[PDB]
Amino acid sequence: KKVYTTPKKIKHKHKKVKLAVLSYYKVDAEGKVTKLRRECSNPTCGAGVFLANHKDRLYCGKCHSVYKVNA
Amino acid sequence: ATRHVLMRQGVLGIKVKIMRDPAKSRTGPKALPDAVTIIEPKEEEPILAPSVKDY
RNA sequence: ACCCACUCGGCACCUUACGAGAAAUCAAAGUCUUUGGGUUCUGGGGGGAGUAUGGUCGCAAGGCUGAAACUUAAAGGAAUUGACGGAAGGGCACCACCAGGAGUGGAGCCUGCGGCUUAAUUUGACUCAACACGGGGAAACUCACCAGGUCCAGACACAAUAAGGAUUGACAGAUUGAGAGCUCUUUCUUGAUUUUGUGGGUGGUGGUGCAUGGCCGUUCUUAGUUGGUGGAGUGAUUUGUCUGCUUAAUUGCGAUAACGAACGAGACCUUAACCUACUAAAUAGUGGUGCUAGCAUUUGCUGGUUAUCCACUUCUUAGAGGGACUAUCGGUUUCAAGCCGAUGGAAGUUUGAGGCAAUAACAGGUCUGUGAUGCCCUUAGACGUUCUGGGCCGCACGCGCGCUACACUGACGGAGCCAGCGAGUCUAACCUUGGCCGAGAGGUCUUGGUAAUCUUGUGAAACUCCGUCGUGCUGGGGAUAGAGCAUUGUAAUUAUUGCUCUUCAACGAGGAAUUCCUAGUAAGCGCAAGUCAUCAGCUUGCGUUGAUUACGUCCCUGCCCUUUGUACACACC
Ligand SMILES: [Mg+2]
Ligand SMILES: [Mg+2]
Ligand SMILES: [Mg+2]
Ligand SMILES: [Mg+2]
Ligand SMILES: [Mg+2]
Ligand SMILES: [Mg+2]
Ligand SMILES: [Mg+2]
Ligand SMILES: [Mg+2]
Ligand SMILES: [Mg+2]
Ligand SMILES: [Mg+2]
Ligand SMILES: [Mg+2]
Ligand SMILES: [Mg+2]
Ligand SMILES: [Mg+2]
Ligand SMILES: [Mg+2]
Ligand SMILES: [Mg+2]
Ligand SMILES: [Mg+2]
Ligand SMILES: [Mg+2]
Ligand SMILES: [Mg+2]
Ligand SMILES: [Mg+2]
Ligand SMILES: [Mg+2]
Ligand SMILES: [Mg+2]
Ligand SMILES: [Mg+2]
Ligand SMILES: [Mg+2]
Ligand SMILES: [Mg+2]
Ligand SMILES: [Mg+2]
Ligand SMILES: [Mg+2]
Ligand SMILES: [Mg+2]
Ligand SMILES: [Mg+2]
Ligand SMILES: [Mg+2]
Ligand SMILES: [Mg+2]
Ligand SMILES: [Mg+2]
Ligand SMILES: [Mg+2]
Ligand SMILES: [Zn+2]
Repeated sequence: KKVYTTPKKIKHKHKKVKLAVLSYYKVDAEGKVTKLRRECSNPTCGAGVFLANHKDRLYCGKCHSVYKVNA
Repeated sequence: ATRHVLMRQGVLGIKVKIMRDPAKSRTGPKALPDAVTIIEPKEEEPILAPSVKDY
């Protein structure tokens, strides 16, 4: 029977990007290490999970959407 | 009992109808309502004019 | 002239079958593979074709004689069984009339189908045998339709992206109907579970019911089908299976080259009628006995009574049985099957009502009941699934089932107040008494019941009874509509449903047509169940009130059977 109508606008899904994620720890010569971008305070999160920094925003991604804590 | 059997073209209906011997019925009526048996009499030797046994 | 007998020669006819024959049939078509009396003529698959050509006859039309090329697997004879007939001849039936009943068709509204309209008004079905059918009473759901938004729930294999990350999610904002991270802004998260690809799956109320299973409707309120041995025929086949008579019936009687059997019918089964007999019951009751209230007071009448005990089974309930066989008798008829009336009887229309139901036919219906299914379609911008909302209800009309009405055998107000078949609550929120608040709808506090135990005696409704109206579209009728209160549910506008008041249409008995129906039936009346969150003008059952008229028929209609005919047999589509 009948077929095929479009306004156009066919979409596409999440980008995910790539880069190379972890360069953020600053290692001084001989030999120690500092941690950029402080980690998260929830008990389900293991102190290796950080807080993304946008604006007004430092927010935890291991707990899915959970507990932006702004500093 | 009836069965769908599945072949490349399609399905064939299977219907089997089995009649088990009424006489053998065991736990239930052992013949048809149609079934009318007659019991066969005996031959008789007539007369033997009156005589009486005594015990 | 008539009769009787004989005999030749004739027009015929009957019965036969020693014989013949493919058969129908033939006293010749017999005397034929056991092949010979005499002789004339014709034919050698169908068609092309009685055509072309030549000869000849005719005034002409035409007559006579008369090829071939080519083409083709059959054409054809008799008979057989089916199927069909716009052939007869018998039948059968309230899905047919007769006689009558109550209607429908006219009106209002309710619903279904059509048409129209629409972004959508999803769709199946079209005489009986489609149109209150798809259990189809859709507010979301259902949903298949339309406008839009996510999702993969793409098994598995191979290949590649790739532990320097293959892939997943996301807070706030943009955005969106949406507090959908759909997608984007931004930057964390996530870890071999996926992603991209080919192959391959899967899902679908997408198609095909004209590819099929299953189921179902109709023929069929039908009575039809088959085989043993024996009779007939070379044979397919036939007779049995049939003039008549009789049944609801291929049910029988009977007639008889048939005799004796099988399925279907009947039997059977369920339910409804009868058990002062059998076995029993505080989940059924009756009696007696206590306890007790009112009235009469002479004992009595009528009730209440957690078991207070005695005793029982008529009511009731369901185990076990008995009863009907159209029995008795009188009519009638092949004095056969049967039919008919009275008597008896719980019951005598197959006792009433169903259940079950032979072979065979349909391109009947159903891929929208299915995780029944073949093929085709689609399969990620999905026809899959879901979320949002509308729509199946859309209204110049046509058609069908119905609901309510035109009233006085009636409406209304009091009042008397009578059933059966039913159904009901555990992972609950059902059947609900009772009491309280409310005009009503209804709310709320309790109560029993998984039920012969509580709701229930479902105190149903027609109806009976005393009145208010008084024949006036009237106080008959309740369409339409307005305003207000409640109830189901996330959600009620296009008003789910109910109440209250106001509004007071059509309809003054309905044209041509046309349906259902013969006794506790028809028709009037309500109830319970199905469906259900809410919603019955519908269905499936049930009881309550309860007739008029048949006891026939073949005229319309329909269908069954023989006879017949046939060039059909894919069977008059
Ligand atoms: Mg002759
Ligand atoms: Mg000739
Ligand atoms: Mg030839
Ligand atoms: Mg000739
Ligand atoms: Mg010829
Ligand atoms: Mg000629
Ligand atoms: Mg010539
Ligand atoms: Mg001459
Ligand atoms: Mg001449
Ligand atoms: Mg009439
Ligand atoms: Mg109907
Ligand atoms: Mg219905
Ligand atoms: Mg819907
Ligand atoms: Mg779908
Ligand atoms: Mg069919
Ligand atoms: Mg068809
Ligand atoms: Mg024989
Ligand atoms: Mg025979
Ligand atoms: Mg026969
Ligand atoms: Mg039988
Ligand atoms: Mg019967
Ligand atoms: Mg929807
Ligand atoms: Mg509809
Ligand atoms: Mg009752
Ligand atoms: Mg009761
Ligand atoms: Mg009124
Ligand atoms: Mg009629
Ligand atoms: Mg209910
Ligand atoms: Mg209910
Ligand atoms: Mg509704
Ligand atoms: Mg033929
Ligand atoms: Mg024709
Ligand atoms: Zn956290």
